[PDB]
Amino acid sequence: GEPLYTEQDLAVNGREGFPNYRIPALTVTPDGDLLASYDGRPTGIDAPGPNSILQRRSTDGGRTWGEQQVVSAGQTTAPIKGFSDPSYLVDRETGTIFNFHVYSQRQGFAGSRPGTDPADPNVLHANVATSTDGGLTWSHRTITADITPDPGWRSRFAASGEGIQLRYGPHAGRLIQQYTIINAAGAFQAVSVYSDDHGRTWRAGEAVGVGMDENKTVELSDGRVLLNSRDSARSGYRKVAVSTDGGHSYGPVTIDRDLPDPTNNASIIRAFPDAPAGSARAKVLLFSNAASQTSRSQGTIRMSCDDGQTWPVSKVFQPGSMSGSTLTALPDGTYGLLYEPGTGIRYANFNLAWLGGICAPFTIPDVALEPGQQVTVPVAVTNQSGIAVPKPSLQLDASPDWQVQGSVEPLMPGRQAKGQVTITVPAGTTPGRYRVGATLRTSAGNASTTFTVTVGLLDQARMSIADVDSEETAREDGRASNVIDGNPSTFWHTEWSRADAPGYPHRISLDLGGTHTISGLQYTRRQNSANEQVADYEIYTSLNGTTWDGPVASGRFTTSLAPQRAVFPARDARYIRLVALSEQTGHKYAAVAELEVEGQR
Ligand SMILES: CC(=O)N[C@H]1[C@H]([C@H](O)[C@H](O)CO)O[C@](O)(C(=O)O)C[C@@H]1O
Ligand code: NA
Repeated sequence: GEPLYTEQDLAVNGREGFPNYRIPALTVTPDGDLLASYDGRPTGIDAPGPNSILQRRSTDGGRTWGEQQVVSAGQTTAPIKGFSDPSYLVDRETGTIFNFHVYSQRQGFAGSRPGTDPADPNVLHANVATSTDGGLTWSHRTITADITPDPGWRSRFAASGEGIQLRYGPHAGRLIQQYTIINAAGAFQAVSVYSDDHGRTWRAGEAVGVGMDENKTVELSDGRVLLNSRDSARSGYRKVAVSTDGGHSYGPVTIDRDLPDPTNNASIIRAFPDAPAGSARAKVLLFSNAASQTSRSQGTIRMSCDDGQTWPVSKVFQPGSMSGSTLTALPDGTYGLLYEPGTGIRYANFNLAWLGGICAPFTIPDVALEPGQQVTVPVAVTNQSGIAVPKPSLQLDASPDWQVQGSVEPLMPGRQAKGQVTITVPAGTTPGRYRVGATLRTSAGNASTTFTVTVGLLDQARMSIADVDSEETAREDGRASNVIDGNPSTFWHTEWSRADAPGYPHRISLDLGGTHTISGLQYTRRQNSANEQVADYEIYTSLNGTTWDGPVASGRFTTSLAPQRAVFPARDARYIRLVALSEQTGHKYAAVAELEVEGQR
């Protein structure tokens, strides 16, 4: 295990006949050839851009690549046709290879109309190309009618990247390709499309979830099928669900907080696809996405050793731009990684020695303290490695003027290990919530986690709305309580859905749950609208809840998206009130995403 990481460009925007290349799919043929597929985009856009599905082949394990060839050719003139968003699926029992993609004419995903007739240009069709000669030549089929059991499903696309064939269970041999559909209610849902006859016929299973999008599946160590999805509702994380029936139907969808995502595609595969059911090796998954929540950047590989329950292991492969990626397992024990660096489509090859992980997921809880204080938090390491590590270390990534150190007891096979982290925060430090990184470093590899240190802010969990002048709840979720949920994506909104609703001034008052020394209020505006922004304000406080002292602070907030501080000399108070005197440009309504209170718990 000498570490290996290499890359090379396969398509470069503005070279070889297209101004833009995106949307990677990668597989290994029954004869060991690597196939890389992707869009060529004549007008640089998603469907219904007149796109082509392209393919390059490597016959030497990915070292060198042959000519760019056209699998499905778009038409830029009469009539306009596009083929976009490839996904490979190899039937390893028959040798047959499929490449799923859209067939667009007038409409893409958003515009597609109900119907399944291949001649209808108002439908985004579902196509599949089939090859029986290792991807040299292809025949083409439209399968929309076959995969549309509900005439309310007006639009669909196969998730680009690579589908799977089940190896375990009563449904062994089944081919599974994930799609996103839009139903008659307008929701985006995930669904598995599958074949039990080696691609002769395809059908849709039961749709799952809401706020879904491009999504992927993988067969777990016990033969359940794990679904991992882009979140069209923009949580900043991946969504997950599990099937016990070979991908036909799924349970409840949940967010996976250990998988940050900027709302984009990602890949998940078995590290050991031939490992037997129930084995340790069968539990190992690899994952690729952009780890940034704020841009398509910080492309990262992660590894789970427990069927995707935890993700102890991570390493950055692309610190810069990284706007799509797909993983495949190579015959030589390494992994291919076909991704978008911003320059087109790039092929990378890495091994597990490069990734450098140990299967030892660990936890550190979130902690609160005051500036000028120290606190110690416990560490719990679950050793899934099966080996002893006599001298593990813990390395923390925190503000450079803080003092942070930690330690962990030796790792033992099959056991939990304990540790600790002490944090000292200097006097004066600005109140806020501070993310802190932690890396378990061992001779056998590394694992990591993160936790939040809250400094100088009261506990929102003890706070409640004492009073508010107005709130919208009829047409949207504008609850006053939204200010104290720690989420900048949810907001208090004053009532707007009745004409008689009040205009300015507005007012929101918090019960802190108890009397505290306080010295500040932090305000965060509504993030996705500019027309209900607080401008002029006064802050008042109360020891007993009806008699208000103040203004203790006044001013005019800005249009900054970040927390804005209104500070005041320290005073004891059970209640704090924000009077919103005015809106930035005189609109009627007030919205606030967050309020936090600077004080001593
Ligand atoms: C058929 C189609 O439109 N595919 C496009 C998808 C969807 O539009 C989407 O995920 C729907 O919400 O978006 C991309 O992944 C994207 O965000 O860059 C590009 C991809 O080509
Ligand atoms: Na909020």
